[PDB]
Amino acid sequence: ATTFYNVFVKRNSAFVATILASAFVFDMTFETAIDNFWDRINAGKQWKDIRHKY
Amino acid sequence: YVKKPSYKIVPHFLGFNIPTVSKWIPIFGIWGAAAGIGALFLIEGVPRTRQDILSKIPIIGEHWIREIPASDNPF
Amino acid sequence: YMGWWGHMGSPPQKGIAGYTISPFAARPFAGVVHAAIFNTFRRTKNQALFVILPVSFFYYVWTQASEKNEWLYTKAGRHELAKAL
Amino acid sequence: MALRKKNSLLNMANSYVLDSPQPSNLNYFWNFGSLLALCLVIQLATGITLAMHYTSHASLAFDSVEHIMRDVNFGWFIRYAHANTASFFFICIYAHMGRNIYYGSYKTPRVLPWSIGVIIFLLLIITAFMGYVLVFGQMSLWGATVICNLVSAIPWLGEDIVHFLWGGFSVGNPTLQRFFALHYLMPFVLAVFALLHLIALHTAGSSNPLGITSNVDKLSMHPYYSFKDLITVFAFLLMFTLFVFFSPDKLGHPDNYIPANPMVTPASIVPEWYLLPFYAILRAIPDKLGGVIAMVAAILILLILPIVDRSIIRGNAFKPISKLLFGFFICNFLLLGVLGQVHIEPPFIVLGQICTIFYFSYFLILLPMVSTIENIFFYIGSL
Amino acid sequence: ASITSVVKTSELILKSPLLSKIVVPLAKTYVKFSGYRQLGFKMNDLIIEETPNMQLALRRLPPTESYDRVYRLIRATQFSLSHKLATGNDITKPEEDDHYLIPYILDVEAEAFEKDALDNLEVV
Amino acid sequence: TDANRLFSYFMIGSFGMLSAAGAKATVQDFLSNMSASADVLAMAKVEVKLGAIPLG
Ligand code: HEM
Ligand code: HEM
Ligand SMILES: CCCCCCCCCCCCO[C@@H]1O[C@H](CO)[C@@H](O[C@H]2O[C@H](CO)[C@@H](O)[C@H](O)[C@H]2O)[C@H](O)[C@H]1O
Ligand SMILES: CCCCCCCCCCCCO[C@@H]1O[C@H](CO)[C@@H](O[C@H]2O[C@H](CO)[C@@H](O)[C@H](O)[C@H]2O)[C@H](O)[C@H]1O
Ligand SMILES: CCCCCCCCCCC1=C(C)C(=O)C(OC)=C(OC)C1=O
Repeated sequence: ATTFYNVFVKRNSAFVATILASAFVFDMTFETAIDNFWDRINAGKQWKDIRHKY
Repeated sequence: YVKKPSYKIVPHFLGFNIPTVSKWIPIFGIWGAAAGIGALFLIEGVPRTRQDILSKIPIIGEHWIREIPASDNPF
Repeated sequence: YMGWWGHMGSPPQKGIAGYTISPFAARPFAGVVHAAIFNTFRRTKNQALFVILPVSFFYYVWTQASEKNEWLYTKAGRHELAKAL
Repeated sequence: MALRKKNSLLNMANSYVLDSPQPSNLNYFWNFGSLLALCLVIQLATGITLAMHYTSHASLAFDSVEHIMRDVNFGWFIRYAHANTASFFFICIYAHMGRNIYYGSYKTPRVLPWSIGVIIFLLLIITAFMGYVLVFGQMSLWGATVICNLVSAIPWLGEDIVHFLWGGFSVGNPTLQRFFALHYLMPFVLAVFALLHLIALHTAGSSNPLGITSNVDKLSMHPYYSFKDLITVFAFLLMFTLFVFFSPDKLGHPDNYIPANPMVTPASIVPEWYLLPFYAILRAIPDKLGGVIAMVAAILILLILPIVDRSIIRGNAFKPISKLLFGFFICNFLLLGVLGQVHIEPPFIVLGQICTIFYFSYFLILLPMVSTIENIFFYIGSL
Repeated sequence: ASITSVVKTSELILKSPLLSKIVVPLAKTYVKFSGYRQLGFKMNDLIIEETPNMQLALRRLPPTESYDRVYRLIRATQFSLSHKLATGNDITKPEEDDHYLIPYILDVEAEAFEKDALDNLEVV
Repeated sequence: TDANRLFSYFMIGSFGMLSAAGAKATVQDFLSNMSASADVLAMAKVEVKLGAIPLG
């Protein structure tokens, strides 16, 4: 906790760098997660689900 | 016995000297990283960024290699 | 570096008496003819070189350049144009 | 206490236009500030009026400008007023910048109003450039094309940015509609920065032609400068009248009365006269990116005047050598202007390069040297 | 540029016989063409004063010198706005063009520059 | 304790992180309006004859 504070939080330059890197990771993973979830709740309804017939 | 105090003047300019600035060099580094991550994040959507930078990153880079099927593309 | 009326930031003033007269008491155009002729001549004479020298130099440069350019695109200037390109 | 001082709103007006303490010796070159405010007001009035009659769609734009000329009551006047005032705006802004450079208005403690001023100048250029495109004549289209391709010089992303600014693969309808929206907006941004540079100036007050403090001898802005400003307002309106009513097309290009044609490129594409010196500087550098950098640097270099001027004295009134150098600098800036509209031919190619070097060497070499030497001459000369 | 700089460089020139032989006559003509004396100014009246250092130097002027400077500034401002020149006794004669302020600013700057040096001292 | 402060910086940091990700999404989606609209992208093909075109 001391270690974590000292590395990522104490210097604002480090804190802002950590926040932005986290935002980048969140953005990419959240995109993928929502995509999969949306496809499951709307299964068989989307073009991607019927495309194979054509 | 000591006749005079022992000191020199370090080079300085606009009130900065090398001992001080050298302590801040790492901080500029991290700010540079923050600006780099931030900038890259801002242009992540730009197709050239994906094509030239992001898709080349090992393992992770396949996140940005996505093709529209030719059947689904009017253009 | 500037204050306001009453505390403008002037060093202390002392020993100066100022006098003037009303706009209605004065002739606004008093000495206008003398000013228009003699004052303007003096002021112009004293500044003339600072205008004349740069204007005349750059006009000469332009004149030479434009005359050469005109000449290069005549029949007579064919050969000199060919070298220039 | 008087209401004009007591009430906070009235007091802000009072502090700028009435009780504002001014030097008692401002000469007529201090009148360009109010002329610039006048141009801005005329442009807002005429511009908003033209917007009520103009159509930004590429299929109708050129025709909507003809409709303004031919059908709208006094539309010809409003159009010519708008077009000519854009030129007068640049005459006044060059005069104002000339005044500032000659009298050392950029020196401490006025670095901030000067630096904001440099941004105002960039905003005026962008405003005027976008407005010119709106006519969608031949000069409009090609002007946009060439200038919006200076962004292609930016490495890597440059071409992508160009297509982003066009909203397609060439200057077309998307570009015209976006330039309309931004042309409408930019003058408001410009007015805000104009207000900011005045607020920044109010901490030191106006400089004056002698370059000394005026704290010893102040005059109210009203009535003295109010009535002195009227003289130049009427002199301006006389010049305005002669162009607008008697020669409305003298400052323009006939090719802008031809509708935009993406196929045919006009014989000679030059910018509006007031951009010509920057275009000459760009031509001087053979490299694309080089040329763009130089052209932008030619404006941004104004920001270093506070540093490179080493004088212990503000302004040129008492500096004979600085006055000569200033004269050469100004005339060179006019020669660059002229060279911006000649053909790319001998011997104007090399001349443009020499004039470009002189332009930059003023800031980087001559002014620092001359100002150093004059310092020494004042001291030794008065011993 | 600092007054200190200007003064030091001037002293290097005045030392060199060759240099002074060629610079001093030029400086005297420069001053004649400058024409500040024709508005009744002394050279030192023209120095930029909107700086902490110069405000401090002006506060240290003797009251009489200070009152006279105020008058010369007001008088010159009146000549300026009228587009007239000084005549007669209002013209600054070369013998009246005394460096009344230079000593004060050199002292203010001496301290300011020593302070900057000593702010950067390193115990050896 | 460091643990005590670290917790509150985790909350502040998370908030900064979602605000950063949300701003990036907002900016990217919003500015994309300025990229070529669907109709512009539809223009893409032209056939030209060659029989009519003389040599030189
Ligand atoms: C819309 C354009 C502008 C307007 C309306 C405007 C207006 C004014 C006004 C009213 C003043 C005070 C009176 C005067 O000295 O003339 C002034 C002063 C000043 N302006 Fe501007 N200005 C504009 C553009 C610029 C630009 C482009 C610059 C600089 C590059 C600039 C720099 C200054 C400076 C330094 C002063 C203080 C000069 C002094 O009194 O010594 N302005 N401006
Ligand atoms: C600093 C202020 C302004 C400047 C320098 C400026 C400059 C210009 C220029 C150079 C043109 C091309 C004129 C032509 O040759 O026909 C133009 C056109 C136009 N401007 Fe502005 N403008 C300004 C403010 C405004 C404002 C506030 C509006 C409000 C909408 C506006 C609306 C227009 C319109 C509709 C046109 C196209 C019609 C036409 O060409 O006359 N302008 N402007
Ligand atoms: C002021 C900062 C300046 C720098 C910022 C640059 C922004 C300019 C435009 C950003 C680039 C847009 O680039 C593009 O964005 C859209 C919008 O999310 C993305 O589009 C993606 O999400 C959208 C919804 O959000 C879906 O409809 C689409 O199926 C999906 O592909 C693309 O994957 C990306 O290629
Ligand atoms: C130019 C068009 C006229 C509209 C006014 C322009 C709008 C900008 C005004 C807002 C900016 C704040 O403006 C600020 O106001 C206060 C009071 O009003 C001024 O304050 C000044 O005048 C008042 C009395 O007149 C004194 O108390 C004060 O000592 C003095 O500094 C500031 O010098 C000015 O910088
Ligand atoms: C810092 C620079 C501010 C923006 C300046 C843009 C306006 C002048 C640009 C020059 C120009 C270029 C480069 C140019 O190449 C061109 O020639 C065809 C012109 O006519 C359209 C131009 O106007």
